[PDB]
Amino acid sequence: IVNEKLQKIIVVTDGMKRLYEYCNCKNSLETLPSAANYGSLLKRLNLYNLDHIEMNVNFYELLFPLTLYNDNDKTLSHQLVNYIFLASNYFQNCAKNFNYMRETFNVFGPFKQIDFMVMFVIKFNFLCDMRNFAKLIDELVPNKQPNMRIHSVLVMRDKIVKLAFSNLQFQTFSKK
Amino acid sequence: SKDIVNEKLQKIIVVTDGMKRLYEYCNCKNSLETLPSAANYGSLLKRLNLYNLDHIEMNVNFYELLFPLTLYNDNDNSDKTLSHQLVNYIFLASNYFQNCAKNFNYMRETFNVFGPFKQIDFMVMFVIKFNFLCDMRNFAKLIDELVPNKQPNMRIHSVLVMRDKIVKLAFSNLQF
Amino acid sequence: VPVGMAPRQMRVNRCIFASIVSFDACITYKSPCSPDAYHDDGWFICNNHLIKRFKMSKMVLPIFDNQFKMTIARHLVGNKERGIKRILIPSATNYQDVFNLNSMMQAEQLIFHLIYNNENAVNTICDNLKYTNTQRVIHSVYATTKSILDTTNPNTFCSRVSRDELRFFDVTNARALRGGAGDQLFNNYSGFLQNLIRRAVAPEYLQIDTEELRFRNCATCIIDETGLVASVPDGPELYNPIRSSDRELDRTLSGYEEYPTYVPLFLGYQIINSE
Amino acid sequence: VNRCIFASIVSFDACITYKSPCSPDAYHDDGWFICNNHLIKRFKMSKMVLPIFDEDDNQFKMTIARHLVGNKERGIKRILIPSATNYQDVFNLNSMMQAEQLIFHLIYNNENAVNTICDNLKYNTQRVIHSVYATTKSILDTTNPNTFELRFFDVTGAGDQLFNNYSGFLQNLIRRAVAPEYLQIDTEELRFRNCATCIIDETGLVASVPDGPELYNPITLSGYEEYPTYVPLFLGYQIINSENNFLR
Ligand SMILES: [Zn+2]
Ligand SMILES: [Zn+2]
Repeated sequence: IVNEKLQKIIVVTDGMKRLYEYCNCKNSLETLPSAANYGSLLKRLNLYNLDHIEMNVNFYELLFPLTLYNDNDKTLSHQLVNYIFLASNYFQNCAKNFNYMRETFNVFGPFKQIDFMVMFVIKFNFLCDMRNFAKLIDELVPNKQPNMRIHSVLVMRDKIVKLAFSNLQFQTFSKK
Repeated sequence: SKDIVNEKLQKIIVVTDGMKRLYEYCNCKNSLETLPSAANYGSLLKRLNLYNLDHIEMNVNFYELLFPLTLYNDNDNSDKTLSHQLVNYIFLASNYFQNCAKNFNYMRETFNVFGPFKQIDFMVMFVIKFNFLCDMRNFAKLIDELVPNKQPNMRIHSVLVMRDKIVKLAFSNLQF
Repeated sequence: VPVGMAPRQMRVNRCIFASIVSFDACITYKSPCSPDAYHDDGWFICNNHLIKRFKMSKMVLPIFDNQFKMTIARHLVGNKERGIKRILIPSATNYQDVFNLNSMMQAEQLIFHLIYNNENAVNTICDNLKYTNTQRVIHSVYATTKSILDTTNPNTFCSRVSRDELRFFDVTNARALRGGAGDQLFNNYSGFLQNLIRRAVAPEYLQIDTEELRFRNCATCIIDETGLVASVPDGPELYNPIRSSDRELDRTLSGYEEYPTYVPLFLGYQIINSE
Repeated sequence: VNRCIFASIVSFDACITYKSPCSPDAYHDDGWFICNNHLIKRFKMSKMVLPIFDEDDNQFKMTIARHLVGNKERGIKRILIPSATNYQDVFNLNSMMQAEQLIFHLIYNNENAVNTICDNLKYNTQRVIHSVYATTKSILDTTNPNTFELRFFDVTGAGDQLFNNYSGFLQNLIRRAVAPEYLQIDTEELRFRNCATCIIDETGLVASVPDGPELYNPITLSGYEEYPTYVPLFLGYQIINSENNFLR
């Protein structure tokens, strides 16, 4: 299985949006998630305990399926790399200011699971942007037999994102 | 917060108890002594093949997976060898993950011999994680339910950070 | 009286426009070339030609204990400059417009055509220069320009240019939409053009394995269809005090390692790793 | 004759140390009230200036400081100028002399600690501390605007409010180091930076940037000049009033 991941990502994102009755993909983001946009999302999330929330995104594998698209034609060859760097910077800022993000979201109706809420909104906004990009590139055909040489950039940015999440996790844990 | 982390610990115990019989594996005799072998999972691999296994993460959140254990009544001031045992456990877990990542291909041929199916790329990781979680359950059995609401330990957190950085880098290096 | 020993080896001028010579054997000409052209550096254009044509001046950015000094150029576009004036380096689709080829030496016109391909104009010029000595000048100019172009030619081998680096100077502005295409046009850009862009424009960030060094938190120039544009991405242009080429407070303020007033070129991430 | 804050530290005691660690630029009667050594060792900054242009023949050496903070510093290590709420925390009050502790207490409005230290030191020490008071308060009053140019640090007003919260000497230091990304020259607005190099917040001045990672700032092209790699301080929007080329 080297291609089913993309369609399963689409399906699981749709199912999660259904489960939490929220599909606000309209508010595409490039600076920082905010309660100004995701306050109702916080309220919806409070309905169900957010135990299944991870302190990382698995950047590389997460974005790997997007490479499958055929770009023989280039459009994807550069738009995808743009997206990779954008995601890298977005996660950098999110992890760097997670405390600021969580104080803000908590100020919006403090939640016992505030950290879960902030992480989930980060994940959800990223998934919305990713699905918008996937629609932008829905014309291209995903398939295996890859040879990119930009997945090396993907690996590098994934390492950077993992280190950022690592510092974030260390802060959260060490602060009791 | 760390109360949610205690909830995470109890949840992982109960959820291991749950899936070890929902899928009736409990390969609970194995440990992190060295690289696992398909010879101890043949039938378990057959049962795994009954399900699509792409719903798995290439990287391991070694941080969040092991942090809950750090919460224990170290204030008893009776068994500091318990904390040292935890340090040994975390370090050996990091080594186990690092070796699994380094020789992931080797395990790929192993499980090619054992159940040559496309899902082997996920079966290897599932075996790794499931054996690890059985070891976690055994470690939980060894330790006592002395989990406090909150507990700071700089040394343990630092060890976690430095070992998991290697772990995450190794997992990220799994290109394809 | 006369003295001579044997043929001698001397320096080499590395700027393309050094090959500019009047097509006249009876009327001598000497191109104005900065002595920097005689440095075995990536720069295949001398500071004089660079400033004269692309409105750019050479500069060095000494990044460091592990000091690896790297090349960089800087703006010479005035603050009030607009439109075509802002195109720091024209593209093949507009270089004819930006450069008044009609008012310059025909050798220079041929050189610029070679830089921007335009093989049709190149052939027209060669035919005109052949059907009229002038063939010798054809040979000299075209051979030198083509030699330099093939040397740059990043999309080949045997050229000593590609370092397997993956600099993305089309990196998103972080507020534009799904776009960029600067590197698409770069792919289309001539080899000398691409190498000039690489040398002149330093990356915003330097990525080394798992290390990212930040040098400019906002790009100073952009790449678009017209080519390299000396425009601030976010609107209001930076002030550029053009000084040359083309009081008591200060006396009180003795030397304090005064910061330069220039605007170097920052754009993109430069990706290099051990793999 | 020179000028240097913390150079007024006279050997009031016979306790720890004193050698007058003052950079020679203290003799330079610039707009600063602190010299290079003290600036570097108490705010992680280096004095610098900047000319502008000869279009109107101004070329004024605009005052500015250099970041001495790398991209790995966090929190306190990244704070350049602390607020009155955090200066005590960032500064090792137990390391510096009680004279410099008094200077910090005065400049940050901690007269309670000032009097506490005075009373403790009383047991020639009192008169020497009074001399320190005289020098420090003279400097503070000189910097204080309250006596006989819309340099917004927020517009490019919470930031301006924080700057105002700073003392006269501290406000002077902030305005001398920081350089607005925008400067109006009496009805002609000029942009000099497309981005900021520092941020003013509740904790005080921080060598940070609006977004992304921290600017990298560490401690054979021989035939070409060099461009400095360090990061100067940049923040705000200043407007010059109805005044001529006031080279005075
Ligand atoms: Zn020349
Ligand atoms: Zn001094």
